[PDB]
Amino acid sequence: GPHMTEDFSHLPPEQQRKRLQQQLEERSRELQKEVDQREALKKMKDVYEKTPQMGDPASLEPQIAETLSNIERLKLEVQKYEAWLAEAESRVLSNRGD
Repeated sequence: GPHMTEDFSHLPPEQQRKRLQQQLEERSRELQKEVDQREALKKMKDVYEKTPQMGDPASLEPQIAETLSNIERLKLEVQKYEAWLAEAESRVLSNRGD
């Protein structure tokens, strides 16, 4: 689509669960992006500890706690969503008509 909406309420219960999903694939993506380096950080230090000519470890301190404090606010979101799917779909399931 050209433009995107704001609230996903007006959206149906079928497409509503289609929002979190995607948004989830991201909330997790940006997570695996920080995790891939999360541990690489420690390595990004030694690299400087011996070859700081390519960077400084003092510049990996505000980044580490960031990747450790982010991974939290990240995964957390990657949870609510993965749990929202049910908290949302529940609406569909609820609505039945055997």
